[PDB]
Amino acid sequence: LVNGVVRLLSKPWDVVTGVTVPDPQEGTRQVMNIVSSWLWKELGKRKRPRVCTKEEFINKVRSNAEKEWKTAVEAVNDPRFWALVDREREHHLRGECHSCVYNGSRAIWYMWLGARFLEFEALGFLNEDHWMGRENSGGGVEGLGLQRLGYILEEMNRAPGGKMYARISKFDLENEALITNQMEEGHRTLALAVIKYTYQNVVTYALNTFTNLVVQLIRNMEAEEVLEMQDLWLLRKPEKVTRWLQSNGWDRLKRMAVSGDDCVVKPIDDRFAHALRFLNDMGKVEWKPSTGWSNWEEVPFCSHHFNKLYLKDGRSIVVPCRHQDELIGRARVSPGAGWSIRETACLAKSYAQMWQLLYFHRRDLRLMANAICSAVPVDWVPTGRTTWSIHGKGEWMTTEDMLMVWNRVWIEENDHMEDKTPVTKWTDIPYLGKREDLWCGSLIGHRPRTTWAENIKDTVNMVRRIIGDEEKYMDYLS
Ligand SMILES: [Zn+2]
Ligand SMILES: [Zn+2]
Repeated sequence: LVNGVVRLLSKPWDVVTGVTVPDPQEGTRQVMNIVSSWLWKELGKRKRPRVCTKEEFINKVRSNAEKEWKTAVEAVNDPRFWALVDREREHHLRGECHSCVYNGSRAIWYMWLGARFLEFEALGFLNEDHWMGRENSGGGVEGLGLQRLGYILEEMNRAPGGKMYARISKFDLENEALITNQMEEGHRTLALAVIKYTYQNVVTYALNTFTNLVVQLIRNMEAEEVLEMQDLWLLRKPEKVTRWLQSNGWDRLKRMAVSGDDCVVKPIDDRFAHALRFLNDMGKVEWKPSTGWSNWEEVPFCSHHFNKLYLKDGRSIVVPCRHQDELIGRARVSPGAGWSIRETACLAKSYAQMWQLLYFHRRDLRLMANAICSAVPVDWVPTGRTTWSIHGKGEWMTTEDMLMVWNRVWIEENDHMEDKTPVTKWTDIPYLGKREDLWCGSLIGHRPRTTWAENIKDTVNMVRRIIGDEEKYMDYLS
């Protein structure tokens, strides 16, 4: 279950152990309904819901957007697959669900994938048309990779206010379903069926993001003393909620970064820290006040923090970072018991090229990545998965030169980089400050690491020996 290629090229980390509910009350529910209705209509000002098609689903399936992918392509080509979809949709239009599989017979597999299409048909517009994208939603970050999220926190840091602060009920589900009020009747019926029966047993990412935006809007309202204690059991003067949303809702949305259950909020002051009563009544929490962060570069978001670094020419980038033990520990884990050398080497290359794109600023990872890429045949294609995060978009899964990919991601298509001058040398690309690298787990200066770095070419040649000296290798170390 260990990746032997990564393990052999990371010997200093062999001794690193880090590597080796009651209902919300009536007033709370009315607040939730008011805020949810408001936000859905704001999100729908510039977008109209639509039914996604069989043809869109087929096009998506053919690009995986294991060997199950070949089975899925065969399924969507099968007329029997779509006849079964048509029959189950007949049930959905009556508010029932019968053949859908939510959690090995080919019939069971067809109806699991058919359930996925029915969800995509009814609710795929949320992702396909980027309803929770930051442009449309203020607080969402849908579509952004780890290479961009840090810029959002940097922008939020510029707003005045306090520090930065970092379980779906049936009532949350009812509020999510309010989007169906913007649909035609057929579409609304299809969406209500998918919402109800998926819950009863990615679209849930968009709906999770919506619910979290509502929750954070409510927390700000409590923090700013618009909502009072008695409003938990009976909302007095509900129009005050509408007035606050009108006056302040968009400003507060733009003070948020929300990705599913992950969120950062920049409130207008630090009353936010103890605004926990509606949060708790909604079952979303303990009464300890939240601890805020004064430094935006330390705020955790989507398992990372984000650091502003400068190229030699003075242009800045904002990079994702996490403790190095987590990155090396994951790369050393192989999920396949088959333990094929080629599949293992190709997965190691995937991790190395990920590090070159996103974690190049870690001294240990740039060296270890170049060692891995020098030890795996240059023609072998990266395979496997290196992260479960929706914000790791997989640009490293390629045989293209990673400096060209780096340039595309950080320069060419980076909207925060107006100067599009290409970077022609890896030596122009910065590391973290040494103290910051050390803070996040770097072994620089540790004698076993120095020895590993000094003899890394010997270790690379040993891996090549094991994989096969007649393969073709490139030298990324010199
Ligand atoms: Zn069904
Ligand atoms: Zn870090």
